[PDB]
Amino acid sequence: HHHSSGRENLYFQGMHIAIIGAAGMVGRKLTQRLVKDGSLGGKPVEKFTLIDVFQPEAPAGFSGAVDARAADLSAPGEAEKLVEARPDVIFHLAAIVSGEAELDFDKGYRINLDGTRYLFDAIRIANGKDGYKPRVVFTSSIAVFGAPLPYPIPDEFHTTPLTSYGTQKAICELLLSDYSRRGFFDGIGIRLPTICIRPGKPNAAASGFFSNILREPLVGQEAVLPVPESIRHWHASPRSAVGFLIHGAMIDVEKVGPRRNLSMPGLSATVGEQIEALRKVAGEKAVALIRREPNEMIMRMCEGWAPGFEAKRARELGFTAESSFEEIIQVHIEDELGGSLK
Amino acid sequence: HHHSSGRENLYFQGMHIAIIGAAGMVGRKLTQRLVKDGSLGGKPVEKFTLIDVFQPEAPAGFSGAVDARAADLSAPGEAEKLVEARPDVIFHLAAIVSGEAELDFDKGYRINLDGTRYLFDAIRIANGKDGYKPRVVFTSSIAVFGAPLPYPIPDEFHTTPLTSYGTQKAICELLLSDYSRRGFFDGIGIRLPTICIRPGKPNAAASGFFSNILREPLVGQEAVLPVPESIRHWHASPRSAVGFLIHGAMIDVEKVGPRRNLSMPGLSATVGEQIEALRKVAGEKAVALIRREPNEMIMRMCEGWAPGFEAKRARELGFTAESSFEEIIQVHIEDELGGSLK
Repeated sequence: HHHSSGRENLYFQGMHIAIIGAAGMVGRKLTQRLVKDGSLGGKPVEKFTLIDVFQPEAPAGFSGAVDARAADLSAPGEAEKLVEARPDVIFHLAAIVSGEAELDFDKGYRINLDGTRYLFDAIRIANGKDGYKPRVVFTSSIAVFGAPLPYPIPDEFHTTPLTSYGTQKAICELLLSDYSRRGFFDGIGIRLPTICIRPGKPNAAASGFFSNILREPLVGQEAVLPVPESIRHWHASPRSAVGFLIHGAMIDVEKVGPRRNLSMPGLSATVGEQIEALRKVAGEKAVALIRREPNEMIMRMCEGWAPGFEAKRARELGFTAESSFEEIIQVHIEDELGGSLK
Repeated sequence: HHHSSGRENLYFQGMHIAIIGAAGMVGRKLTQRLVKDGSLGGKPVEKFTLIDVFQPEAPAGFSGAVDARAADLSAPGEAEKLVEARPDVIFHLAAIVSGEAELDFDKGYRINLDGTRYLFDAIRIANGKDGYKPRVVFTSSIAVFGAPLPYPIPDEFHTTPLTSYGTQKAICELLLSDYSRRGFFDGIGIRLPTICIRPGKPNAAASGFFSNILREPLVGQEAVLPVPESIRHWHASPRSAVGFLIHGAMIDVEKVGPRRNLSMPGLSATVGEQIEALRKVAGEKAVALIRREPNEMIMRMCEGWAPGFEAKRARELGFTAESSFEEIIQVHIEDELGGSLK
């Protein structure tokens, strides 16, 4: 045909998405969501570059270009190699976890700070060469905050982390805002809450109990509760975490303004409230699977875990998360357990 | 003699002080004060290592060891060379100024961030080798803050700098707290206010007028005022700036706690208030030397200059500064003009 009466295409030109830390729980779920959605929001996903220290799997049901490989962003030339592929959106999710960063000073700074700096500089240099200006969505963390902390923590509260991991994230945030301001890329920092319920198997992190006391009982398994019911912490589901990333990739950076690092919404809840939600949703017999076995070493660490945030700016900007533990538990049942406890 | 009835020595063993940025206005005045005092507070100063990109002068009236040389902390091996000399106290004052850092992305990050990181890592490595654990007093800046800012700015207000210089300082602050926590050195970050009155000659920085409109009239010279009287900014004298450094070198780090970066006291004042102080102290004829010549480019920048701070923690910890512009002007007359306008 010859006659058109206005815009015709559903879609713009396709886009290339890169995910660093693609083999982690968040990265895999992000990849899966992007495949399912097909586009972001009006650009079809034409290619994934998927990088992690552990080999990422090519996503099932995706028919576009895939470059999935095991690589360390901190290693010589790797940042440049990614940037030469000119991805339109870069999700930077990779980090060595706090427990590891605390025990290995060098490794944490190398992977969590230097690797990020190398990526940011490779982008900067390409921006200078040919105007390359990608969307960069970086996962920061509530670990950027350190005690003493008010409850709730306001948007303007300073970052005084008491871990090297939190320090590394806080520095990456500052670099992200400065490079964004100077126009090298369009950066958005996403400060993830604790992910609850974390799917899979009990991870040895002192804080694993926040998920263990729900995840295991929901499948008829026992779990240890090492702390008292009054302990208060700040949470969002894996679904929500992924939602933050999708939203951050498309948000108008002019609405965000120069303060590009955002405290995400989530839920402040006590351990007692988690258990009551488990009782309501899964029943007395599930709650009965929780073994109260005090551990004074974990209890001492509760002081340094953030109680909760106002998240005012992020909510105004359209980020959303769960508002009850019943919701968190429902998300887990729907997303991990096939919608049924049988 | 043979009999002692208690402690006898005024002084402990001598100490070695290093000053990086020693040839700058603050560094030279710091050196001079330390020579005059003779000790800190009970350790005689036995040696100065004085380093700056411009050759520092050996201080007059000092009889101890002097190692004064032109060097760049960011250059290969320089950080290690300083640390091999094992100074007891390190005053890290060096930086390329914001105007330069903004126009030269690479140079600012190299000198203001990387050089500091190299120093901190050289100390860390020595701490691992032989327990070397110096006092490190770092000059940060109110440049770590960026608009929109409340007046006054509370101690817990986040660092969202809108310059690369402020970004570099904010990152150095975070590194300083983390290395201090991990026990590599005893770090204290000193966030300097604007120095007023800055001695010498009009510096071309857009903000030079804050000093120019007092300094020049006090010696019968004209000065341009490019902004309206309502403009509000946050100031301390050179004497006070030096006082912060002396205090920071000796303060009990346990009283400071893990948040090692401190907003200094100072004075919030309008331009009108500066002029009224000049009128009171120097008279109508001095005020008459100020030429009101609006400059819309400087005026636009006033928005991004910090109005004033609470400085609650720093005042509780014994840091002090001027509380009126009459005091600031009196300090300038005493310290720069021989106590007299003739």
